[PDB]
Amino acid sequence: QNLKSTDRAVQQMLDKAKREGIQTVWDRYEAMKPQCGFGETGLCCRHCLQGPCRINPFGDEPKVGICGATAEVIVARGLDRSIAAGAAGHSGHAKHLAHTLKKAVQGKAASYMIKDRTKLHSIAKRLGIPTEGQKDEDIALEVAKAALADFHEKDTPVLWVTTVLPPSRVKVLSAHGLIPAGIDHEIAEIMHRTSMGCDADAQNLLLGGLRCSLADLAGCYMGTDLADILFGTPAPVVTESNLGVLKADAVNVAVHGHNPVLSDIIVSVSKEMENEARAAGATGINVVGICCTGNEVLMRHGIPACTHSVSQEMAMITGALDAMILDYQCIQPSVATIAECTGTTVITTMEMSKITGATHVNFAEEAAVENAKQILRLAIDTFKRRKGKPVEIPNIKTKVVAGFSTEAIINALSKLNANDPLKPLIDNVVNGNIRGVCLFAGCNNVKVPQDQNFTTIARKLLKQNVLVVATGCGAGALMRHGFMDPANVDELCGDGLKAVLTAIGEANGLGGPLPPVLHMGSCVDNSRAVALVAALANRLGVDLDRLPVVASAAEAMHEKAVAIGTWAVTIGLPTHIGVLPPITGSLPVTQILTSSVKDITGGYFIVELDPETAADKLLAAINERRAGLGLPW
Amino acid sequence: QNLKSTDRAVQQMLDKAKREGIQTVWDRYEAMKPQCGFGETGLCCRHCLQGPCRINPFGDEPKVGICGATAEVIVARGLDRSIAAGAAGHSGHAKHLAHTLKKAVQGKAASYMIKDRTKLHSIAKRLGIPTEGQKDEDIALEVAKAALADFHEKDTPVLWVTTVLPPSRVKVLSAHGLIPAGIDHEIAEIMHRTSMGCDADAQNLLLGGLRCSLADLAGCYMGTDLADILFGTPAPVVTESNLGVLKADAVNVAVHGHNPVLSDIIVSVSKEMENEARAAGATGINVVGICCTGNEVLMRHGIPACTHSVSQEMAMITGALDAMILDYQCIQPSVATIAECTGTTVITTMEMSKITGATHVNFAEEAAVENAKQILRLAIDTFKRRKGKPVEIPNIKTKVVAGFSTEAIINALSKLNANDPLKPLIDNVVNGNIRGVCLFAGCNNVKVPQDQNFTTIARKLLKQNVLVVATGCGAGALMRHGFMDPANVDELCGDGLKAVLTAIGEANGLGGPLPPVLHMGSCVDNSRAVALVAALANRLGVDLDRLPVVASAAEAMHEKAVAIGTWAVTIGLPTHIGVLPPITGSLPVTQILTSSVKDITGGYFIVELDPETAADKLLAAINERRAGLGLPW
Ligand code: SF4
Ligand code: SF4
Ligand code: FES
Ligand code: FES
Ligand SMILES: [Fe+3]
Ligand SMILES: [Fe+3]
Repeated sequence: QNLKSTDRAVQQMLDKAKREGIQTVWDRYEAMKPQCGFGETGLCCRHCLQGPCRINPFGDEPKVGICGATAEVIVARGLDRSIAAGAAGHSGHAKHLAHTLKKAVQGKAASYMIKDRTKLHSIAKRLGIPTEGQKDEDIALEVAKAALADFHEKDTPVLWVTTVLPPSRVKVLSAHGLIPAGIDHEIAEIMHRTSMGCDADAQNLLLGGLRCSLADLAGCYMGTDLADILFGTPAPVVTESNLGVLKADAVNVAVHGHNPVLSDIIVSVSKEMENEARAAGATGINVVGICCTGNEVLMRHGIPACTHSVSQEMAMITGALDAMILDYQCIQPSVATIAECTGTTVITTMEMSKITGATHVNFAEEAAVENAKQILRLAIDTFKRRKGKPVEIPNIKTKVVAGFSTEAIINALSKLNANDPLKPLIDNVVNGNIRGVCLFAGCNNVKVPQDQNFTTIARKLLKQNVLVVATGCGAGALMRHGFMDPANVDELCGDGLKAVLTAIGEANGLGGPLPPVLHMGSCVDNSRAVALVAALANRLGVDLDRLPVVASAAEAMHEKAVAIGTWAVTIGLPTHIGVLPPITGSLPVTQILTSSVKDITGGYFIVELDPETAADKLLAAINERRAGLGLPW
Repeated sequence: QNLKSTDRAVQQMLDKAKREGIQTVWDRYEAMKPQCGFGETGLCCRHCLQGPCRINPFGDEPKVGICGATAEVIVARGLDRSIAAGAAGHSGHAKHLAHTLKKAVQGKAASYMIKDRTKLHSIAKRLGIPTEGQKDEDIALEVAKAALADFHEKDTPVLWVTTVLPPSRVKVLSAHGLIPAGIDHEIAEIMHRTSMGCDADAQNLLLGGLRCSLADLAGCYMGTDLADILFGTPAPVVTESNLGVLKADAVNVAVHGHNPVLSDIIVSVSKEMENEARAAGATGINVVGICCTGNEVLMRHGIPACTHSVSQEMAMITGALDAMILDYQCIQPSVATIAECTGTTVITTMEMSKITGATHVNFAEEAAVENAKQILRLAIDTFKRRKGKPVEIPNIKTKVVAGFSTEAIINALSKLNANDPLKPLIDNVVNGNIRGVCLFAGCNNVKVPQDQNFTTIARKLLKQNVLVVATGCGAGALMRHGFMDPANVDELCGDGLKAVLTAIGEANGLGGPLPPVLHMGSCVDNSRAVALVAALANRLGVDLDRLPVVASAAEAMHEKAVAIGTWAVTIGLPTHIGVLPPITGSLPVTQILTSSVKDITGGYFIVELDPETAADKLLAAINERRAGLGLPW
């Protein structure tokens, strides 16, 4: 089971699933082998009813699609649709939050409120919305209206792109036609241009994809901004992760999916229902996180993370998961059938994300508290049904320090330099104590032994003094292996990085260092890394493609991760992907994405499946940036 | 070559292409056989980087996707994405026109103007925009703003759905949650809900698809409305079709693609350049149509149609096509390589639709006339390059009577009953002279011998007194085989239908009948058929699912045709599709689309690849509706 996952708790539950005959994601993967090579390489098109069309990677016919579409066109169109799909998921997430904020300040959803007034005013200022002499509710109404306006064409471009990157970066992007006109406008344009008999030039198609990736960035940044207004900006917090956070004697409730509009209320309501849970024989309600919505409540409330991504089914195999509360994205639909075996009540809540065989409880922001109590009462009932049933919770957990929003990072640094908080970080990049920065992002993928790329790459980079930040299920992988526990700084970190983490921590009164990896939040919170990198660029007077900053989607899976990787390239970063995207069937497309895009945006993809080699390539990219700034490396 | 196309002119050019070694769409199809059965049946998913996933239609594993997605989910998600892609193509088309109208009345594009003031005021009235005491330019600005507003969420639903169907139909759709909130909003929601780990319930997915299909309907109806304002509402016109409309001694210029914003200006400018063409040794500029934009200029100006859809490459094989002017959609990208063999200058004009190897001339509405002259001068240069080169134009053409907008049909009927124009049509349905109405729509498809389904089905229905209307490349197929020539009424039409066509024609002063099939225009102009059917429903006080009206996408190909077929079902029509959509791998999905959707919308798909059988099934559907109204059949 070590071929399947490097997580020991997951290995234990894989053994239980095997002896119980419960099929898992790894079993479904094995049954799919060998996978179709046309799809793997990108050389398949089903964009019209003359297909399916395929192209042999090598050899004889077929060499071209029925309509004449070349390998270049087919590969680029498929990639563009993935970017648009990722942007759409983030469109749905951010748009949800914008509607929630609007309703809240219109008096239509009293369970929600302006929790971070400071962030509200700073967003309004960034967007040009006047605040002096205005009621907070009116400022927030204007912010929500501005958010919704960025989904369509108007007399301004998407402000959640143009106001969040430095002017010089916006100028480079505008010169290449890459600034999005509206989030849903670009998604639709992608679907149009990639439909049969439309765009058929690889460079033109890929430029469209870069522009749609910025629409995805806008949705991410909008999601983070709105969630911080509504639920609070994260600050440092200490919690735990892995399956050992489940408690046999409690009602265990997992929040899984994406949006804090749902998971944040579940957290607060669960506290008010503790007595009702005790009357049912439990110690209380133990809310635990899966995937991004788990990250959201971990960052803001210290809710412990149960598991992530590929291993999500294993939480159910323990026998102790009384409910799994879902909204949308990254939920394996197998959970609905596994629940019949394990006793778990799987509950969907969003109209556009149902699963056959799961119970559906419409969640309306307007009735959030009452909907949450209905959901949690189903969980309590389920806990009662397992009275006296043995459970197998692996007694395995790590300590996790998290909550490093960009505001929190700036505040931590300000303890070393109050009025120039970014300077201590830059000073230590210059003197070599920090070699550079690497953002780990994205998913696990069943093709890769779970977490193996993230931990292998992270270990090499940390020993070379790289400051490592992480989001999403990359943060999940690193947290579940101790990379967010400051007790592991000595073992993991190079001397220079240890010195800096220690200096910052001691200045924040910790008597100890910051953790080896800084958790910057959920996948939309990749936007927080953008805010940090843009702030550094602005402080230095250079563009992002001159900074020693890289990204790694080391085990990528979802269309959202392709979108994120593409905007990382578009804003100027060397961006590693540790699984093969469906591009290898076209050398011209691969050459654009890994090489000639450098001349457009300064960023580029690094496709590398071997993690030791990927680490060397990321270090080379960092050191090339250092040399470009005239620094030793 | 009779296995390839039933069009004799196409057969002749296929022989020429063969002896010249020029590969065609039919050759590329042969090279693709056998096509992938997983894709054919819909049992393939590439929505994340764990794939490609496939499911065996029958037998052993794989039985389920890696994430747990069932065959039902995989099939429904693939279908939904096709609907969204079709809606997007129509979003791009209608949105283009909305921006053109706005610019025109803001003084930013003087080549464009309000040509149909009557239609402008009637659209404004339908939308609730006040006209009394208002300048036309201001009414048009408000109409264009309303069009653009329907792309996103607002305090009203999509008005180009809710104001174009009868209230009772809107009520049925609203009761099932099917009214779209915004055109691009629904496209994005589809891409979100079908992404990995989101919607995983076939019924829920398919309801989303029906709603997105209404977003497609809105884009179609918006496109027709705006094009009629800008370029005039069609009225009856007489022209010709097939390759014999090319003229060896003229500069032959094909307009190909979709939007009249481009093709309409080319038509007018070409007239002003006749002398400049004569100086180059030509008789003039002979503009001819391919595909929908050809239909647009045929309907409004009587421009002859050269060819359509699958046989588009054959226009170039003649050696006489000096230019092919493209905008977007349904253009085989092979045209760019064939042009090097044939001498044709292929010219793209839209930023989001380029083809490697073609010349690109940006077309800006703001400079339309100057851009058109640049394009036409490239064509003149090309004509000069072929001085003394022999050409092979098949001397094959048909006579085509067309221009039957819904306004024109109502006007024709009003000659029999001035103040109740629909009543003569209803009277003849009741007395059996008209059995029912069938709309032929959509593409040719290389899998089907070109035109064979359209003509086989049409012949049977016409002999059974069905009133036949047609759009797009269904109109193209029927026109190229004489179905729009009134001289063929005696041969093709049953006695009752002949009587009605004759009575209407004689009342319109023709001394002869209307043609056997009424050409209602381009693919967006399927919306004209909706207007006619809705007007009949309103006049009768019944919903559309009680009327003896059916549709047939007899040779469907494009994602747009899937979208159209789906909204035909959603508005209440029995809808035949003559090629297999990728649904057969899920019996539950097939059963919803062909049977249980009847209980939701009253419409349903009829999947039938044998055209004689399809005709019998369409007649049965018509006659079942007649029986439901208490009529003999
Ligand atoms: S769009 Fe072209 S390559 Fe794709 S399925 Fe249709 S004919 Fe084949
Ligand atoms: S979404 Fe599910 S079925 Fe589709 S490729 Fe990914 S794992 Fe396979
Ligand atoms: S041929 Fe396998 S993905 Fe299409
Ligand atoms: S396996 Fe052939 S279409 Fe995917
Ligand atoms: Fe996520
Ligand atoms: Fe068309």
